[PDB]
Amino acid sequence: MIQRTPKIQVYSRHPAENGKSNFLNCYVSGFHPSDIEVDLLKNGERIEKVEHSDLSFSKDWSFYLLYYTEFTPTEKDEYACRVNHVTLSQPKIVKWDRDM
Amino acid sequence: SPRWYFYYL
Amino acid sequence: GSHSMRYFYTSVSRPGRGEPRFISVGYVDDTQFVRFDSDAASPREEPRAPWIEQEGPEYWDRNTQIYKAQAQTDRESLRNLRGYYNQSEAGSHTLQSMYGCDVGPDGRLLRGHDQYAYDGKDYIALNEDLRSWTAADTAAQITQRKWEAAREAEQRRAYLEGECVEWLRRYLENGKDKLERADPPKTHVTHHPISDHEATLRCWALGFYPAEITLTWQRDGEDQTQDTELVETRPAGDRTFQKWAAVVVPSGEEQRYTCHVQHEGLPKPLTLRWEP
Ligand SMILES: [Cl-]
Ligand SMILES: [Cl-]
Ligand SMILES: [Cl-]
Repeated sequence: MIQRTPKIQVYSRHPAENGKSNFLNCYVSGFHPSDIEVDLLKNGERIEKVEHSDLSFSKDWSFYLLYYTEFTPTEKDEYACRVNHVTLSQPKIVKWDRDM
Repeated sequence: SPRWYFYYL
Repeated sequence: GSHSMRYFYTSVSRPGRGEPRFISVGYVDDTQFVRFDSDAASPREEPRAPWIEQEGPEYWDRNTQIYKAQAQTDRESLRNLRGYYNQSEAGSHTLQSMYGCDVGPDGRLLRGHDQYAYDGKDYIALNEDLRSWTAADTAAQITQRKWEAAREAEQRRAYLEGECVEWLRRYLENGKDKLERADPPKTHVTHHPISDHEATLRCWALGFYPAEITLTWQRDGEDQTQDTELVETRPAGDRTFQKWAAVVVPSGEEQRYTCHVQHEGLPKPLTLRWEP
């Protein structure tokens, strides 16, 4: 059977201006099967209350989802996104670069 | 709106 | 221009752990407007876009009973494929279904879709003439004859040629320009020195809808691909999209590089040149 590795991406909704309110995003895609564990983390710790889109798929049947949360960027807080899947040895984390 | 006629694969 | 209505069905069988889960999701172009989730308590069809909320109570009740029927239909479809392929209770399998109609500025259908996929691989799909099927292996050929057995693509073409395009038209005129008009990207270029030798230029496109965009980097007005680093188009979260393209350039030669943005919401393609 076909099994596919996810594609993680952390970003903000609007351009990151410190103190002003925004939304953190983690868009995961290109994977198979549907089961996926995706936590957004602040300073290594999981952000609870995290929403997500309704599971959907692309024309190669790859699944895709957008886990997100209201947040506020600071000059020292370090945000990230941890993702697990059966194609993954262990959780994969991607650090939020505000410029990417 | 979604289709309403069903079949089995 | 071109518009499309698409429904995305995912059914995944859970052995021992309850009975399979069903998700529906509905798209006009690439705005999601409805959803259904069998894993819920009081599982309804729910609105996911403001221009669909005006539908009457009978719209929502009717569709809820469709998804409830559809879920049960895929359960036994999951079993039939298990038998075609001689698989086991040891196995979480997946049925993916996608159908929809693509219309031009006419109101005329250009391409209808009705395709399935078992366990990630393509199982069966309906040919563009809407009369034929194309089977991927010997299993799907039994489905292909099952599906000329009750003369089925007749009812499926009739939906694709018929009410599918009208439903698209109804949702287009109800969603007005917030759904028919294309929102153009807000584009700018950022400059990050990476060293003494070098620096990056990043062409940002933000706020655009629909998601189909093209971002190109040129040098001296001619093409340049072997330093481009593109990111996959990502949802902004507010029904708009985002993308960027990047190039590493010798420090002092930045002005020789132009970024080129194609998007339907633009009257003419953009070219951006970072100026010190
Ligand atoms: Cl869930
Ligand atoms: Cl809204
Ligand atoms: Cl907002």
